[PDB]
Parts: sequence; structure tokens; C-alpha cells
Amino acid sequence: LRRQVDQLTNDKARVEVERDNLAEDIMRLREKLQEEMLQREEAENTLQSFRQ
Amino acid sequence: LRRQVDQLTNDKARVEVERDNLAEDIMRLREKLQEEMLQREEAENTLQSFRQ
Amino acid sequence: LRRQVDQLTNDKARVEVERDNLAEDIMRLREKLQEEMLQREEAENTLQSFRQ
Amino acid sequence: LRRQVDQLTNDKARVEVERDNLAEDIMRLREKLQEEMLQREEAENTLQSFRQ
Amino acid sequence: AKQESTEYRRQVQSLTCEVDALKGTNESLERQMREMEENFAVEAANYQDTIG
Amino acid sequence: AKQESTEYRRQVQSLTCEVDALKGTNESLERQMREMEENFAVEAANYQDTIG
Amino acid sequence: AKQESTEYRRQVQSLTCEVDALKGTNESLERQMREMEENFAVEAANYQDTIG
Amino acid sequence: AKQESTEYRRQVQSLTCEVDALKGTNESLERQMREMEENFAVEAANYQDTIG
Repeated sequence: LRRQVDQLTNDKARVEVERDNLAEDIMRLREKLQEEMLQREEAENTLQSFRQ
Repeated sequence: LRRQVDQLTNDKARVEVERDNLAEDIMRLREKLQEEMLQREEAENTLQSFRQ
Repeated sequence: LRRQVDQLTNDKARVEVERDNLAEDIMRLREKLQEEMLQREEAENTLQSFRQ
Repeated sequence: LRRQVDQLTNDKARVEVERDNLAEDIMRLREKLQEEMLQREEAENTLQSFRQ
Repeated sequence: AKQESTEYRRQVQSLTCEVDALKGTNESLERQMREMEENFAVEAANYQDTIG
Repeated sequence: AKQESTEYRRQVQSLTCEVDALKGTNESLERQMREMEENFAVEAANYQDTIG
Repeated sequence: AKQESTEYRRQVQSLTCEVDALKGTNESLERQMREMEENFAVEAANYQDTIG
Repeated sequence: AKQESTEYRRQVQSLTCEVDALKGTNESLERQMREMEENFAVEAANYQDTIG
């Protein structure tokens, strides 16, 4: 019984620790795709505004 | 020549601002939709470690 | 100067279509990307209910 | 024997529902990246046209 | 009580990323307003100099 | 109760910073309105004596 | 100097949105130190079932 | 200065949006530091719940 009680005591503490770590580790991999696409849509929209 | 300039460049600038509004709305929506990714695509695959 | 403005007008009209190519693929992407941020907020809330 | 068969049942059908959500994440981040890749392949040359 | 404290931890983490993304969208509107406002100040100065 | 005390604090603090960023947006426009009014008025005064 | 004044005002207003979005996330670190005190409430709960 | 203004409006708006994207990156990097505060906390405390 205690083997499966120690199983949650890994499972719960692991899902809580992995949530709050991978929030920053993957948010800082979406922020860099925003860097790559703002360097496209700057290069589109500003080039209509430079024509007006 | 310069009267052809004034009447040509300004009907083009009317058609160009009829597109510059779409390119400002997509560039505004990039910044927002990437802020949406910064939370949602971190949570997504992080919570698949926990799906297991 | 007039050859450079007959050119800048034909350029204005060409390059508005060459931006309409990019900004129509970004406009399709932006509309599908509002639909995707709902698909990834569905992934956040679904997989966070499954984390609970 | 119950705990061994139970741990093998859990590890089996874990991978069954893990996989199908992990195939959805790996599609959700791809839908974005593939539609961005379509624009990015036209947008190579048009950005040198725009500036000329 | 530890399981409830782990479900409210997922609600905390999800709602943090959701309001961090809405804040990051309001900062993205603030930055797009600046890049339109930098054009409006330059268009006003160019117009007034051209007239005088 | 400390996890739930972290929920309400993050949400209220981040909603306060959203109102602060939307005021930073309004102050950028309320400044730009004066920067264009100064660009119109100062160069109208420089050209008033020159035209006169 | 008015195109330059429109630039550094936008960059300073964007930095003002940083400094107040950072504080609303410093008010979020004050919640992750409560998700700590809840992970210590799970230590105290597994120590309650220990002691009992 | 009229010729300059045609790049200067884009340079201003790009350097505004690149500052504003670094500002949405810095608030979202403090969100990676909050999610690291939760990771060091669940590492310290939830591991000792598993010892509990």
C-alpha cells in the first residue's frame, strides 16, 4: 500500500515542479518565434506605410 | 507630368491604406496571439508529462 | 523624374500586390491563429483539468 | 502479483492516451510553424523588391 | 487537502499565464501605438515643412 | 490557503499592471497629440516670418 | 529632433510598460513562494500520516 | 531629412517594437523566474514530502 503512497509522493511533487519550470522553459521558446515573425510583419506593414 | 504624379500616387495611397489597415491588424494580432502562445503552448506539452 | 514616378506608381501598384501576397497569407494565418489560440487554450484547460 | 499486473496495466494505457494528446501538441505547434513557413518562403524575395 | 492545494496550483499557474498574456497583449498595443505615433509626428513635421 | 493567497495576489497585481499599461498607451497618444501640435505650430511660426 | 523625440518617448513608454508588467510578475513570485508553502503543506501532510 | 524620414519612420517603429518585444520578453522571463521559484520550491519541499 505504502509503495503506491510513495508513488503519488513522487507523482504530485513532480507535476507541480515540472509545471512551474516548463512554463518559463517553453514560454522562452514562443517569445523567440515572436521575434522571428515580428521581423516579418515589420517588413510587410511598415513597407505599406512607407508607400502612403 | 507632375499633375499625373499627384493624381496617380494618391489613388494608389488610397488602395495602399485599404491594405495597411490589414497589415497593422495582423501585426497587432501577432503580438497578442504570441502572448497567448507564451502561456498556452507552455501549458499544453508541460501538462502532457502529467497526462501520463 | 517622371520616368521615376511612372516607375514609383507601377512599383506602388506591383509592391502593394507583392505585400498583399505576404499579408493575405499572414491574414489567413491570423484568422486561423485566433482559431489556433482557442485550440491551444483548449489544450491548456483540458490538460490542466487532467493535471488536477 | 496484483500490484505487478496493475503497474503493467497503468504503464500500457498511459502510453495510449499520452501519445494521442502528444500527437495533438506536435500538430498545434506545427500548424502555426507551417503557415509561418508558407509566408516565409514567398517573403524571401519580396522584401528586396519592397526596398527597391 | 494536498490534492486540492495541487488543483488550485494548476488554476494559479494557468490563470497567471492567461493574465501575463493579456498584459503582454496590452504592452503590444502600447508598442504598436508608439510605432504609429512616431509616424504621425514625422508626417505632421513633413507636411508643415512641405507647406511652408 | 497560501497557494490561494498567491492566486488572488497574482491576479489582482497583474490586472493592476494591465490598467497601468493601458494608461501608458493613453499617455503615449496624449503626448503624440502634443508633439504633432508642437511640430505644426513651431514650423508654422518659423515659416510665418519667412513668408511674411 | 521631433522624429528623435517621437522615438525615445515610445522606447521609454515601452520600458514603462516593462517596469509595471515586471512588478505584476514580482507580485506573481510572491505567489510561487506560496506554492512553496503549499508544497511544504504536502510535506506536512505526508508528515501527518507519518506521525499518525 | 525628407529622404531620411522614409527610413527613419521604419527605424523608429522597428526599434520601438523591438524594445516593446524585449519588454514583453522581460515580463515573460520574470514568468520563467516565477515558474523557476515554483520548480526550486517543489524540488526542495515535494521531494521531502516523498521522504515524509
